[PDB]
Amino acid sequence: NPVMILNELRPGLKYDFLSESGESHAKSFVMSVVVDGQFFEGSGRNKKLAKARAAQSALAAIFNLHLDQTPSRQPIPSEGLQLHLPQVLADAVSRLVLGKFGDLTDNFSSPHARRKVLAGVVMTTGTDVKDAKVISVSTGTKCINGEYMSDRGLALNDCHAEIISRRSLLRFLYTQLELYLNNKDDQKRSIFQKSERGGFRLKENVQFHLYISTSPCGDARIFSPHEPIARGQLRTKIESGQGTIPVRSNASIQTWDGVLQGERLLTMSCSDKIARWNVVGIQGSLLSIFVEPIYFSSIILGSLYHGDHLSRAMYQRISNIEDLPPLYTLNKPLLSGISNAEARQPGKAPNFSVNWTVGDSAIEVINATTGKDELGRASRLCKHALYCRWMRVHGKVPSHLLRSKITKPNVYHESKLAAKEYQAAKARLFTAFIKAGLGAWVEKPTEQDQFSLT
Amino acid sequence: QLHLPQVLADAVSRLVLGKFGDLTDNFSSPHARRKVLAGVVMTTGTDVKDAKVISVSTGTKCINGEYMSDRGLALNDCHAEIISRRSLLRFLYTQLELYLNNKDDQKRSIFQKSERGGFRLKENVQFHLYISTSPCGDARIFSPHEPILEEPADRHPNRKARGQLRTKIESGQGTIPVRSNASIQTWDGVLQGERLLTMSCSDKIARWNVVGIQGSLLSIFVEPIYFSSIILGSLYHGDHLSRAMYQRISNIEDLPPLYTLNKPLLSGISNAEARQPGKAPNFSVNWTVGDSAIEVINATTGKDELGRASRLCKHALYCRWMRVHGKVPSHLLRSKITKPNVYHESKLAAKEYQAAKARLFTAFIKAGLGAWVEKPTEQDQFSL
RNA sequence: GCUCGCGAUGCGGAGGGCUCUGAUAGCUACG
RNA sequence: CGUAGCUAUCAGAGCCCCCCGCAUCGCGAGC
Ligand SMILES: O=P(O)(O)O[C@H]1[C@H](OP(=O)(O)O)[C@@H](OP(=O)(O)O)[C@H](OP(=O)(O)O)[C@@H](OP(=O)(O)O)[C@H]1OP(=O)(O)O
Ligand SMILES: O=P(O)(O)O[C@H]1[C@H](OP(=O)(O)O)[C@@H](OP(=O)(O)O)[C@H](OP(=O)(O)O)[C@@H](OP(=O)(O)O)[C@H]1OP(=O)(O)O
Ligand SMILES: [Zn+2]
Ligand SMILES: [Zn+2]
Repeated sequence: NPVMILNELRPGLKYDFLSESGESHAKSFVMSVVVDGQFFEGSGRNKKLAKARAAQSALAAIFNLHLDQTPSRQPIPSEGLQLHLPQVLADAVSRLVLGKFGDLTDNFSSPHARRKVLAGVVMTTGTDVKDAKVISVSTGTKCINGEYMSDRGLALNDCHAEIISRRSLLRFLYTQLELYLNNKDDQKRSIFQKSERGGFRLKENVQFHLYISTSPCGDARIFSPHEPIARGQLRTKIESGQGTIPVRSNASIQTWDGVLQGERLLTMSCSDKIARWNVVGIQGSLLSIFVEPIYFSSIILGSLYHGDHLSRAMYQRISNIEDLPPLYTLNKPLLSGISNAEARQPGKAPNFSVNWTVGDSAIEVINATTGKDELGRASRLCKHALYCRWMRVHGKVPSHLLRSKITKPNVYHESKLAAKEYQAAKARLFTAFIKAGLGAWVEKPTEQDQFSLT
Repeated sequence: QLHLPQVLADAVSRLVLGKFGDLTDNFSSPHARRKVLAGVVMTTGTDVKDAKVISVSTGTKCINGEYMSDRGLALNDCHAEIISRRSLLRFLYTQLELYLNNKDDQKRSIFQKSERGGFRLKENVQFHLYISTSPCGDARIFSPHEPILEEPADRHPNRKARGQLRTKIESGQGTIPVRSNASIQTWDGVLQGERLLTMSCSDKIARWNVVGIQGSLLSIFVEPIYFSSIILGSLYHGDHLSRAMYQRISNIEDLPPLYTLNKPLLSGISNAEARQPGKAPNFSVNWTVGDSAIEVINATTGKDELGRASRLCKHALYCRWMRVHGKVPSHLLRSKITKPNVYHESKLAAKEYQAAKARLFTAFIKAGLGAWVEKPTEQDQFSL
């Protein structure tokens, strides 16, 4: 018992409360300890849990790691063990994302800070870990409704936190390309190099890490957290409520007029989309025409971390993937929990999704049910807006520099199809899933990406 | 040693309370502390002397959503009357093993071979459910207080509210109607904070008044069993209880053979019980005839205080069922539907029970009372 | 007879904080 | 042999705080 051992180890220790926050089950107190001259702390929804984790941090830093809680143990990246000890990275990136969220909501006071799932992307450039940078912050645990889907690329289909965070990572990527391409002076400050095999690659040792307040829905979350001692089915988000249900191994594929007479919109679960990302990259098809594949190095969970189930959800379940195009791969990033994981607040989901990318001055708020911002407009994150960025980047890069031949681009879907190797990796991923007994990916009716900018 | 409805009601209440006392060291144990007491009493004839207490339980809480077990090791619902049914199930399994041991032991079993296939109760074996208060939901919600000759009947029998399916909600108070087009529960949704929903006891007892008290699995061995009486020790309201237990689903149709809409005797007792003072215990006790001692389960976790599975949990019941299954000759099964050994699938092998359950769900829907709210399917996807 | 909105008085499982009592456990102090 | 105290847990009676459909009455409107 942590404080008991800490006060039978250096028995004169006095604990300092700093700042209480929240209401009902969403409340947290911060507790601190001074022992052997080092300022420690933990977090917890009641005092005697925050103090317990503060004591655990003290004894970890001085003496030793406590109960080698066995599913609480982190897989490690195949390549890039560069940002030092996995727990120290995990705790750093969760703290960074929580701090940026605080800044973005009047120090957790704005009405938009009441959220169920927080998420974020954090960038490192160095083996040194003190030089991180929060790239994007998002919330949301909800999805557009059948009657609200856009044919003009003007509505966010998925507003779950992880997903919104990735779209903000795409906004950051377009900004970085435009930065490299606006001045020979600014090329030194872009995250991108000219690449030897063509187009752009990331400057060496630039890596991105993904934080989610909880485990992604679907497969990484199908376990009992109080008995950790197994069939990675593709699952789809149920419209209406939070949570997912497994893909039906035989049922008809969606079409645009069918989501308005008999059925709702079937969106893939966040586990599946992250697994997807671990093969095709986090940059999607359109960016791939300009840059070499980008993969996350870390998936840090602020709760419901379980090493086996997350391993399965994120890469192991599709180990059977074959013949990936060049530079694609089965990314096996670092997976970790955090120390003072947050608590389960049993309540109804918020209805808004918050997003912010580094560069912007303020968060943007989206009704996840209509995929529009709460006075009825298109998000900076939506299909149409990203495509607008992409068109502006295409206009500045010579026809030689492209990673794919695409000339005179008009329609979204066709510009996506121009990304031949990425579509190849997409097909390989789909087949891996089918052949593993895990169901077939549900794709949207291709009419909703059938739109020009005009 | 006679019959009269009020005589019977008082007799079963005395027996359950007395047996509870015997089990709790004359109510001096820390575990005697209870808000709600429930039990099952078995009769075999007209002599009140012949009544036998089968199970006793307490509890007023249900499992915390974070503690759901995907291996069937946790009790989901510790309201006393639900626990009392599960304890009776243990008894039913024991009685089948008694029948199967040998021809001499067979005489003592409450089961006999059935002419329709499988087994059925011997003539005049009856079970009676006792609850120290009105079951939550439809029977309880519109008057959660003791009745007085002065207060009228329900001044509003025709409100939409009357008869609706309702759920307990985790961290919520009261029970709630199912919403118009209420969306299905998911394992990952509950884990992330969607509040776990459980059907109210009023709704569960009505279900048992259609599909029987034995559950699906036992129905693979035995014909449907019904309560002959429901005895409340306090907060009796005749019109609400009668509506809740059956009258609300008098529109049910097309039940499979041997199923019926059972309308048991409903009664209060002559000397109504009192409110018990005290913060309500977070634990639940259970006992079945033949057990040496009570079992104490933390209702919020669904396991005992050392984290062990209850003798009443799904996994334990699946084990009892599997042992009997290996002993019953195929020609004696009531169903010959082969299904893979996963709790969910074995239940599906009880085809007629599933049909009766379907008629029940439909009765509620067509009556305007809402749709039954089931657990995430992942709950039952485990094997021994 | 209901249904909906607003108001009013009440009724019926969570989280958190401050006290009072009992039990265990570990560590001090003093005679 | 004691008393005193300090933490860590449990167990139990209090005081707040804060959440999360139903009853009774009134007003408006509708079926
Ligand atoms: O961030 P998400 O909400 O998960 O969006 C993705 C993304 O679409 P956009 O970038 O156009 O929004 C995928 O696009 P690419 O990765 O190919 O660039 C697209 O897949 P396809 O365009 O390859 O079909 C997929 O749609 P889906 O998998 O249903 O076809 C869609 O996810 P949602 O449709 O669920 O928003
Ligand atoms: O009396 P309870 O403790 O509430 O248990 C019942 C029982 O399940 P178990 O016997 O496995 O504990 C029902 O099973 P049947 O005997 O009726 O077949 C099951 O209904 P299903 O038939 O769908 O399994 C129902 O679960 P659900 O509420 O999802 O219908 C579940 O109730 P709880 O989940 O409330 O314990
Ligand atoms: Zn999700
Ligand atoms: Zn109940």
